[PDB]
Amino acid sequence: QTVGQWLESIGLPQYENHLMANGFDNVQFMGSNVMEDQDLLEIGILNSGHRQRILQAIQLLPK
Repeated sequence: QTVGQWLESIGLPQYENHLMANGFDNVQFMGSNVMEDQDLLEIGILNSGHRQRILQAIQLLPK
């Protein structure tokens, strides 16, 4: 689906708008295209735990 449940799945809401704000969409494509810490920062993901979770979140998305 669209970016949301993915964030909710990792239990990290409020990152959807963030992704959108960063023009980030298609978590899959992202998880299959963009994998980096800075990117988490790009979207404004501060909390490293969240960043790590998001990093793991994209990793969770099939390659």
